[PDB]
Amino acid sequence: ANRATSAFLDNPHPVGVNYVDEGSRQFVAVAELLASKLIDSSRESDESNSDVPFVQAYSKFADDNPRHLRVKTGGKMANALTNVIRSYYSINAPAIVPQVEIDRLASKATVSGDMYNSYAIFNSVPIVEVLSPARTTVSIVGSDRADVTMLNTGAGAANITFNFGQIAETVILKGSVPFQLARLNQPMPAARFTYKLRPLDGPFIVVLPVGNPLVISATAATRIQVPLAFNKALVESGFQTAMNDGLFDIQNVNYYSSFDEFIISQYHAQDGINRVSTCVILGLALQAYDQMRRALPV
Amino acid sequence: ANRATSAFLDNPHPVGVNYVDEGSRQFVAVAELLASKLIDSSRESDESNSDVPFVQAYSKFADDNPRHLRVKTGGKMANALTNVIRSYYSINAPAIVPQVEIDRLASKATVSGDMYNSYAIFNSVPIVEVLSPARTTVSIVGSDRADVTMLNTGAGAANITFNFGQIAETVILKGSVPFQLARLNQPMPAARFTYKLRPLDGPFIVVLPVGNPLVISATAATRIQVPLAFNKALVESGFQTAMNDGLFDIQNVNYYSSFDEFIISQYHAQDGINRVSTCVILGLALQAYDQMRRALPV
Amino acid sequence: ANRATSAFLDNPHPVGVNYVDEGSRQFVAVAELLASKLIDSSRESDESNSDVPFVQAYSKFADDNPRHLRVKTGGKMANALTNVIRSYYSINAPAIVPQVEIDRLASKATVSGDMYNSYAIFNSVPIVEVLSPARTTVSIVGSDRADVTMLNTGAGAANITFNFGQIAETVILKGSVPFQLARLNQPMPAARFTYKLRPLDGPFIVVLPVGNPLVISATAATRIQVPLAFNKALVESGFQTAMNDGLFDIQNVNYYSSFDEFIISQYHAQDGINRVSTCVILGLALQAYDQMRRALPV
Amino acid sequence: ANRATSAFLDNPHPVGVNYVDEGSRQFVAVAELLASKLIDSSRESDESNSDVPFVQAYSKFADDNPRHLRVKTGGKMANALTNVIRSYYSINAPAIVPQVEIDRLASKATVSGDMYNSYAIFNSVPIVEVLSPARTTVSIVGSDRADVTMLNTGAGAANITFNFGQIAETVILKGSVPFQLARLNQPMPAARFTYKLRPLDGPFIVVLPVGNPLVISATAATRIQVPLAFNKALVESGFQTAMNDGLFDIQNVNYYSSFDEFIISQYHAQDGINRVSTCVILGLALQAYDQMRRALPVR
Amino acid sequence: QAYSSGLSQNSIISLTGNDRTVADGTFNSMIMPRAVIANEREHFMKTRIDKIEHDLNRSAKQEMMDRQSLAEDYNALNLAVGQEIKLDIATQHQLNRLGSAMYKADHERETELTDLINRIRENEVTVNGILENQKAITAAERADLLLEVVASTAKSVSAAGRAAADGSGVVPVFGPSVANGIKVGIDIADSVAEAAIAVKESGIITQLNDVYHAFQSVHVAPNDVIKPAAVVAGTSTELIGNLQAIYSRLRSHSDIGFKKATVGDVIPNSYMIKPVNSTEYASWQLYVIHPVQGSLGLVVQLMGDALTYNVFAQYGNTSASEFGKTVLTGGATNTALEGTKVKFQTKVTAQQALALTMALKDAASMLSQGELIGYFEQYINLALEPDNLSLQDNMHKYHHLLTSQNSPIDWNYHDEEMHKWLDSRKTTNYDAMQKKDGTVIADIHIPKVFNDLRNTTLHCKLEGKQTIAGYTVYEYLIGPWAHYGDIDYSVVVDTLNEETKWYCEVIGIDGHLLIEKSVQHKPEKILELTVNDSGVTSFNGRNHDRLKLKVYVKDSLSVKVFRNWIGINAPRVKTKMFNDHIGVKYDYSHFDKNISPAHLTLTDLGWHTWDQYNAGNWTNIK
Repeated sequence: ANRATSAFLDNPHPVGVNYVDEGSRQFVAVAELLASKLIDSSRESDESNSDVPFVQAYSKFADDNPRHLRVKTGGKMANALTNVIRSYYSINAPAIVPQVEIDRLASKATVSGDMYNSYAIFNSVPIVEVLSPARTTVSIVGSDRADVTMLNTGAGAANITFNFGQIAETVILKGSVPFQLARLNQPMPAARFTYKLRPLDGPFIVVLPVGNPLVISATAATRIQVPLAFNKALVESGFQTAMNDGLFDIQNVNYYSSFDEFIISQYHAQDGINRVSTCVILGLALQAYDQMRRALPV
Repeated sequence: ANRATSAFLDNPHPVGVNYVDEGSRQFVAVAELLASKLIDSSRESDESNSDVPFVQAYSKFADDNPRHLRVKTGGKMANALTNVIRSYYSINAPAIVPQVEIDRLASKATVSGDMYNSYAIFNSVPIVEVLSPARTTVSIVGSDRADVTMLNTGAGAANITFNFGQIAETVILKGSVPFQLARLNQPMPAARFTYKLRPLDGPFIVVLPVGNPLVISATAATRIQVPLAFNKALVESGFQTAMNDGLFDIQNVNYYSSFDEFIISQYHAQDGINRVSTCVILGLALQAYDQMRRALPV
Repeated sequence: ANRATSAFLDNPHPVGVNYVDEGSRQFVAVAELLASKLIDSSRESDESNSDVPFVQAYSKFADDNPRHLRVKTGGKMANALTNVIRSYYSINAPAIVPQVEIDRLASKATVSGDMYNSYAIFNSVPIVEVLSPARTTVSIVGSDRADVTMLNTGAGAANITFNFGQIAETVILKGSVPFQLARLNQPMPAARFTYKLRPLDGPFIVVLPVGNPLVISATAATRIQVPLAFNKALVESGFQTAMNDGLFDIQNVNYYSSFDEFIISQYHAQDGINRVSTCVILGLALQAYDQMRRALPV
Repeated sequence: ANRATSAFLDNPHPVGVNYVDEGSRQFVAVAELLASKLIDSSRESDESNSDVPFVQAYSKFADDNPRHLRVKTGGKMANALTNVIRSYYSINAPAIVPQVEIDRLASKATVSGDMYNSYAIFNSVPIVEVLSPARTTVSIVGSDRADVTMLNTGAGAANITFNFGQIAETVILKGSVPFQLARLNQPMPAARFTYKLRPLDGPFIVVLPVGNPLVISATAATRIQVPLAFNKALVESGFQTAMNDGLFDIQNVNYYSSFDEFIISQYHAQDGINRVSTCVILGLALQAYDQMRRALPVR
Repeated sequence: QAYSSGLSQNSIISLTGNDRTVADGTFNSMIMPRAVIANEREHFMKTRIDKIEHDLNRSAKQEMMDRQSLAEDYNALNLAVGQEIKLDIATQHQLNRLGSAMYKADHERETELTDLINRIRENEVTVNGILENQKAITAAERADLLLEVVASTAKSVSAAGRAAADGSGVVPVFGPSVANGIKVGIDIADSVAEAAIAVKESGIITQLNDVYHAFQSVHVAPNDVIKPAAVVAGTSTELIGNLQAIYSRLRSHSDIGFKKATVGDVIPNSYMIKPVNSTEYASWQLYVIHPVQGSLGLVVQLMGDALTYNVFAQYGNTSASEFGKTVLTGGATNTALEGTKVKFQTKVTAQQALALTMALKDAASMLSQGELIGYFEQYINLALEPDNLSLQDNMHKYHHLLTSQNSPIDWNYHDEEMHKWLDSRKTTNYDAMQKKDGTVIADIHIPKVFNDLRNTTLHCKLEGKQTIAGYTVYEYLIGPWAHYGDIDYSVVVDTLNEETKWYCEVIGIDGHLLIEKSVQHKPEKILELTVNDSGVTSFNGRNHDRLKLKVYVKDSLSVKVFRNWIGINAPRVKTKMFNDHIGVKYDYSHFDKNISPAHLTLTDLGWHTWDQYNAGNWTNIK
């Protein structure tokens, strides 16, 4: 027997345990609202033929009136956001920012620090394990779309077991050729192109006939509670920027291509519920980082 | 010979035939406009401490004043939208919303209710048919980007026929190694990495030399008339929510990973001109469904 | 030995050298600002139940009042925008827009003409070369996520050389099974699923054990200076629209699936630093084209 | 195998690439509008027994007051319209009208240069190719209605492949006797007198039995975008007038019996989408030409 | 794209009405068709009645007793080595039971068609008048008129009338009845002794048991065929040619059906898939028909009010799927539907099942969903034509199209491909079993002598109902031939008397040959014929496509006729079509003549031509 698993699910490193209180979550919400206003100030500046809309938003964000010679960097709020982002990623990251500074920055805007008002759908495919007989080969490639290429060389048809975990809500399988799939201890149906499955149903058995390889393409949907202001387009852009700037360069941490892979991997850990709450605050922090750094590149 | 086809193009199920009149299309447009105001009201309620923008938005949407100890569900409009969405997906889904209720809800706002103002680009690649000789193996994987893996175990070079249908406007093929492609009964050009093709030109012949396998990556663009308020990102998110919420579980219906491949699959069926009209209305309903459910979960 | 390279990096055609001055850069930015107002004028018309918002928006864009029975094409601004897009793609495309017409249109609104205010992250992964020994086979598939399949048929373990270029900031490698990767002279580490690399670090050596094939998935991030109004969602839609409309139909040019591939390919070509500057203006021109044509489909 | 094609589809000569901008399109529309006023004023002069309405309209058209002993030809506006018409037909025709003259004439009347407001139906039947076996004879005659005469002299039934192109919308096939027609790789149906076909469906196979010849009559309809002022009767009359006066006598050009044949032939050539735009402006110009000469005749 | 036939169809009015649902407690509700395969009570009752008919005519106790006599008769034929039919082997005995019953039904049907041709040719003037005067009436009404002007024995075209007119010998073979009590899976381990081989020969393998449990023969009566034959017939010659063309196709399918059992493969089973929990107004049905006597299969799907069908070849399957290549498409049929599967045996041919499917597809809009279900299942399971007169005529018009020269399906191509595929399967199964077990074991379980119904040496028992001056007349029709070579005919006569004088008469176009044998309980060779590649023989200087053999026995108990080909796997003759039957015409009117053995003299025996006789008195020459 051989076991194959998704690469991004392996060894999720512990996330930080600081800056998760009500006051700190309000600061992240305040920064996101202020950073959003900073981006829209540029469009308003063009319409008004003046820098007044931008100067207003930068003064609120950075608590200082900009001078022409100075390179605008965001001031104390930008520094606080950066250090908070590093702390969330790893338990080894130090917590530089004091709580007094966080509370002062959180009072700049009137916005709640809630994180459970809305939901979001994440598309990473959690193939926890694939168990296959001896004379067969199985390879798993991809995160957003998981392609499983299976080829057997034995005389008889082989049974391959797919485990998609318990977190995901819906998994849709499509094959290069029609194939047979059924739940554990269930009758095998006729060959079909597509299957819609609920991961809580149990391990799924795939009949693999001898001959040409069979490739199954997998897509998954998972619901995670997020703030209403959450925007997946901005969060993913902020994730790449944070990696580029080295905010995640800490010893003994894992690395992921997208924030979708990061949050799904932590959800499948033993303490998944506690880890996800920290990761959602990181996503809103990354959303603010993307807006603030695009308006004020350094 | 051997034949291969895209999985998502197989057996498109019939769509609903109710709620496709002008008045019903006005109701879908009204719901999209009012649902968008619900999401926007949250940000306005942050700039100004008042909850007046949300109360006004919810009162128009649900015909009742929001209450603190009562769950916010969307009122009669939410029930109408959910049931109308079920009807579009399948012809077996019952149509239980009275027309007098649809007409009443369509009078809440003055919108065009028109479905053909603008267009949108859909990225599904319709590989209808790949015809291969006896001693060759062809496998097709992927829907947004299709990779076709071809291996020639024969004595000489083999000719492989590609059929992309007549609906798609442009197809771009990129290979791992340079390859030769030409139309039926036409001289063959020099090998090159990428090809831009018009699917209406005709079947395309690819020379497959004996040796290492050749993989062709296909991308297609298709233009479909949609309302001016159409937003692809919101429709795709709403499509995943509806599948997880159980709106699409009806007997004898096909399932798709994305709304992109759902509309393209229906377009390639017979009477596909008429099917797309219904699918576009379903997209705007899904756009309204996503915004409403994110603002008012469960 | 064998050399494998990404398809989209091969032979970037020269880009246009016209309409890159400060006066023409203002025209593209002005066109984007005014083309946006057309899209929002549709929503404001519904709220006010009048066409006054659209009349003001179209009159500023086209310099004529909207009239029924006349196809709304956008006037002289649309004609100029279409032609400058043609000139940007190819150096052989004629430049037929007079400078006095460019200056007149640019005076319609006041905008910031700087195209280096902000930045964007681009996801195309550059694989310049993969060097493999005699007894191994390497295949590269994909542009957004590159899957590299290597199979070792020889007796002993082989070393594969990966060259990711010098432009990209970070590259993340994920494998189907754990693998060992190191620099040119660094010692091999223990096998692990994922690696984070800096392309400027140097060529990377991967050991390929005999047996089952190993698949490596690559993801890269690149930072390019762009105007603050840049939006990747709108640029990609405009790129597909322009290709379908035939704006890029000119001899001796290359064709790409996405604007992401086009800008990365030109970056890695000779004289890449001054080629991406032209491509950025093309992206903002395509962003205006998408918004204008969706509001005024012809 | 033997190949037969329609005569009017063969070798479409390139159309002109000049006077296709918005300013020139406005000039053609202005000329058509002013020519219509010229023909109506001449009718009014006949009914009122007074030359005032005609002199009134000729002054706007020709920018000159009519004088006795001088032939009325249309002034500078007629000179521009006649020479622009020649340039539209062929790329070998010279471009000799200055831009200052086009701009001045385009400002005479207020009108849009839009050439895509409406549509028209054209009845030329495109038969790109008919492929037949060795022992059969195929002849194609006609453009508005195409009669294909097929005779089989072989031992058994033969299959004839019909290609109607990709541009035409519908093709109606009527046979002298019932016959069988089906698409490629499709079972043959029962013998029928008439077939309604979609040219995009693909090549069509006709079973030709041994015996008396079978004649298939073909009618086609296609939709082309035209301005609202387009009138097919006026355009066709102008096309014959331009031919008689010799404006279409240019080197290395092809001659067509009707404007319907001309526009369909250019549509089916390569880059036909770009050619058909120029042909539409030519049709409106020919409509103005037809009305101008009928108002001001020469013996 | 679905196949579109331009066939003209009559309008169809449903019993349900405009609302497409029948009213409760009405006369229309009582005459509505209803499902027979789906309903368990009916699918059980019909199987019981089908079994009863088989046991009435063919009793297992009698057939087991006749094994000893039949084995001796086959041995006495003195066949060459490698061509001997050893009935002591259980597998050979089982295959002979299937072969003998199938051939008897095919022979009787061919005999009735030959008489029907004679009546039509005698009354040609009246028949020609009916065909040209009455072209607007229904096909069933035309058949009733044609069967009346001719003095046909069976003048009824109704289903109830056809059942009553049918006699023993044409009843379909019930497969499960044949394979009852036969030992399966006898195991001898590494023993080559004579005792071990004797025990091995007494049993059959599991594969043959499965083949017999899925076998049910189909034999179409001439009265069924006359309706399709007269839909477009204008002259009597065209009608006769159509009748012969249909039966040529029917007979070729019967030979293929027997060949399926001879090879070592198991035959597929026709089944119906229905929803697990059927919901009103959301029901669906999937029908998969694998006709044993045929080269093509049918898949019919009823989703909503849409009818979709597919015709698939039964040859060339890779064992990965049960469906071959699609030859004719009528839409998209999903065979991967999930639901309860019900197994049934079809009583109609593939050409008959397809004709109703095409007719029902054209009437989908005008007929309710229940009517489509009832009419299809009744015809497939009971061979009951729809009561809707307009729908019945539409089915017959399509049936003519599928058999005519302009059929959308090339039946000759598919039938030939099935013979080649079946021959390959027999070689593969024999070679595989020759390796795993011995050659002796392979010969027992896969006999090489049994190839197809009209190739294998088979016996046909004759029934006698006519007595002329104390001599019972037994009739056997020699031919037509689907294979070419040399063919020998033998007659076995059993009589209670110790010494008996029995006669044989062979009738041709011009004259008849009379023989006397006077040998009991042993085969006696009567005729040796050479058949050319066109299926005709030269009998006394003239080309004959068939002959008639009449055997006269006094106090007879059983008369059997044996048919034998010189070489095994005789080459086949291309199946005749309408043009072939029209081109050459043979007169069969002389098959009705009889002789009186009692008033026979020595000079009358031998070969004599009709001119030597008076009118009547064919026994005695002038």
